[PDB]
Amino acid sequence: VETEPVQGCRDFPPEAMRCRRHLFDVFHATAKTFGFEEYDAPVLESEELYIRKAGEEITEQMFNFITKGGHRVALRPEMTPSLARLLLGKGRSLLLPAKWYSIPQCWRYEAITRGRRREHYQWNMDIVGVKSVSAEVELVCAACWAMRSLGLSSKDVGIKVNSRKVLQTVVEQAGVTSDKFAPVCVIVDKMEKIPREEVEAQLAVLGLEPTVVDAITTTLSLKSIDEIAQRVGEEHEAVKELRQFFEQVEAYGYGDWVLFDASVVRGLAYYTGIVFEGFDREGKFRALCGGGRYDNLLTTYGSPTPIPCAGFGFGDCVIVELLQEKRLLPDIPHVVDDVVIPFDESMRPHALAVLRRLRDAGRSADIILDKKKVVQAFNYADRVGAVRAVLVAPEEWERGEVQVKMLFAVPLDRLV
Amino acid sequence: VETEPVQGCRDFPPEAMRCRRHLFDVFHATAKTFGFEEYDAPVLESEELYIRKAGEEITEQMFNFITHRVALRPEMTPSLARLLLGKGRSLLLPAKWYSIPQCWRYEAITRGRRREHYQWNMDIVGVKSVSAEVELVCAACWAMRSLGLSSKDVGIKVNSRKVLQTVVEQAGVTSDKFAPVCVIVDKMEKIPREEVEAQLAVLGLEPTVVDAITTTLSLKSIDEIAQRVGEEHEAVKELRQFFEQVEAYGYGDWVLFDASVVRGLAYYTGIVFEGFDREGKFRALCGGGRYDNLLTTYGSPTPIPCAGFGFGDCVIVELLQEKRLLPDIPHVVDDVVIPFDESMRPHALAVLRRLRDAGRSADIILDKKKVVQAFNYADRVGAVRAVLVAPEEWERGEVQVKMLFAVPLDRLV
Ligand SMILES: Nc1ncnc2c1ncn2[C@@H]1O[C@H](COP(=O)([O-])OC(=O)[C@@H]([NH3+])Cc2c[nH]cn2)[C@@H](O)[C@H]1O
Ligand SMILES: Nc1ncnc2c1ncn2[C@@H]1O[C@H](COP(=O)([O-])OC(=O)[C@@H]([NH3+])Cc2c[nH]cn2)[C@@H](O)[C@H]1O
Ligand SMILES: [Cl-]
Repeated sequence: VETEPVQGCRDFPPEAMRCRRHLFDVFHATAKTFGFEEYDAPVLESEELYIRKAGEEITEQMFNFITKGGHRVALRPEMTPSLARLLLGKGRSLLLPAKWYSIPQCWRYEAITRGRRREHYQWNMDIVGVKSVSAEVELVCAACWAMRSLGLSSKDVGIKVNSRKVLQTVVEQAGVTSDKFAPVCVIVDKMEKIPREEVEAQLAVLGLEPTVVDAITTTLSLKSIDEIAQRVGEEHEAVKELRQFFEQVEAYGYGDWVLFDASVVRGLAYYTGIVFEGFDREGKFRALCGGGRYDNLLTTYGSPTPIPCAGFGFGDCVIVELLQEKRLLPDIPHVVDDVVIPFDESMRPHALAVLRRLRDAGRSADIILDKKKVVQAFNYADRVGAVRAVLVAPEEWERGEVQVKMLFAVPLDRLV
Repeated sequence: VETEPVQGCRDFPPEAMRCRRHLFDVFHATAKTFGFEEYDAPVLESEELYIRKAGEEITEQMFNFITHRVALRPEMTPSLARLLLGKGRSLLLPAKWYSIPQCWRYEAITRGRRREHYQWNMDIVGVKSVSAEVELVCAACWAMRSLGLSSKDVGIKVNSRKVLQTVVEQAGVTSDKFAPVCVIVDKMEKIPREEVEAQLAVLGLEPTVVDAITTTLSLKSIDEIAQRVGEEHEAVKELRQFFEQVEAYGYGDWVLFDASVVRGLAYYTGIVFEGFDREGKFRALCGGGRYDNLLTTYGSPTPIPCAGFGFGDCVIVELLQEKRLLPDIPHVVDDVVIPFDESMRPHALAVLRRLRDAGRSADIILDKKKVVQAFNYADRVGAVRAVLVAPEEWERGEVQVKMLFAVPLDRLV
């Protein structure tokens, strides 16, 4: 007798489902406008695929189980690995650069509320085979367009930007093997989420000294690009890469949308370079979206030659919270072009004839299926939001006509 | 280093993915043309939901596990019923709901029955008469016709479980054993007569009642139905209406009566149907039927008539590929913006925005590459136009356009 859905999952009845479609049309449209090709993988993947274990939180937050037949498995918590699989699968036949997108469902055994439910759809845009920041620029501009398309602006939403190289330098400059670095990126991401002493505690636990911990704290708090230059020199990849990224987005004309934020690092250990996170200016919700460059990952899965990648994920939850707070998700109710009312059931076969004729003429149309009275029919027309009620009565039908109410006798040739 | 997908699942790279979109787009268009509303549930559901156990094959063919315990859906209908009942008193009827959910059966992989599949579900809820089924069956047809098929390629076989339900009820077996008989009897297509008859004797039934069933299944036409059960009978007059109404709608040649059709799912109550290719090459294209009692079974305080069908994304494709109706249509994009050298990049971007604003689909060379390479890229991604942004021209407020001379920035669109 049980009606509620599993755990923190969402049901999508028509009313809700429309909102989703509205949201998706946009992603697709934006992809197309930006020239991305759609792909998809199976939601269920091999457990083996997600073996990185870089101190992350995603490894245990897994819907994993065993089929017996074939080997053990898990429902995907992110698309990227599944992309990498498909890419590498394509092998020598893979033509580059490639620009691929997808709107896959994703499963994290996570903490339900607020806007981080146990299942979520995630719009992935990825550029593969592009070395320069030209990629990230495009990608970030793609998120913006989408949002702008949804009815947002730079004043509602921002995108914070940074490069992990800045950090990667600082660490490499003190005496710790890149060994412990990715874990530091996991730790350091928590600075937004929790207080400084507990981050600094976990970094001391990873073995690091206090004086190196200090350096990290400082870097994270660095105010601008100009200021980056002074801790690492204007002659430096990270520096000139950001300046290009920023000059290019300003050129494309989304200047107000982005800004530098030294704090941004991301919680996934395969990012190599530039990284970004979409946020609402008021600072109400978790990240709208997040992404960055991941050059080495494809080598990690075993590409005989390393393949640069950048790309982001864009959730379907937080974004909606924001649109609903900005009253940009007005329910647009179901409509249909025509409702065909058989006068009595003897007219039904003629009604059908008429219905076919409209559906052929490319109309969207509906027909009263059970025997019901004339009022009820009109009532139905109103419920389903019909633009027009075509009543098929006999007196008229014999004269080769039907009745039409808009929401007088019309012959068929003048109907459609 | 592992590239292949899990078990009998399909990867969908862009090339394949397009074929899917082409299919789904028809599914959606047809729905809309027929006035269905789209819905979706989570692919993962409670194990509890699929507890019927009417001698079926679907109960063990399950991707079940524990997190309460759960399983990945093998059919949408239960999940629909859940949502419907969930809506409660707020549910407005009749309702016409559709969806294209993925589904997971721990089944037998080849040929056209892979371990995962998408399934287009159309369901009418709250309609007593065959008017529903008619609509539903016409909906499948439209889709197919939309895909480029015809009555000569594909048929839809039709029948009513009441015909059988009578015959059994008329011999002395409780409805108790009936649904199991429908499971057994469905296998007649798939396997030989003696093994069906064996399993029915195993369900307890006599030989003389087994005979009656064999006979009913083989009944040639509706006229003939009349003679074993009277013209005055629900099943008989229901079919005659169904058939007269489809003929009216103008899909006469698409359907036909076949006494053998019963379906392998135990919740069907009345009319049932199955889509097939006339040549008899592949498993059922699609299948459905009326299921009035199911909603009471999940606990509706008043029974709610339903009909609806599922329409797989696998078999159908096998057929379209055999009829050469799935020509690969390769990716294309309106424009490719080539910065002459990297110094023009920021202007190139300016131009790219201007096109994307004008509603064009456009692309831009992202890495530094030579002029030829650019044009080569243009060809690869199938561009209709190459907008080279060179400096001599840019200063005069223009760009170079090659179609696959010099043009002013306001006249690219
Ligand atoms: N529990 C959740 N509930 C609702 N929304 C959620 C949830 N988790 C993630 N998201 C959406 O995905 C974005 C973060 O994805 P990610 O970067 O953590 O995972 C990725 O896939 C990264 N690999 C990004 C990426 C894609 N391609 C390259 N990098 C968030 O902004 C959020 O909107
Ligand atoms: N392994 C497979 N490979 C390819 N195609 C497959 C596979 N399994 C199922 N299908 C598709 O769905 C139909 C069979 O499922 P069904 O109709 O028996 O169960 C149902 O889904 C019921 N819920 C039908 C229904 C819905 N509403 C009322 N009745 C086939 O006609 C085919 O189109
Ligand atoms: Cl879709």
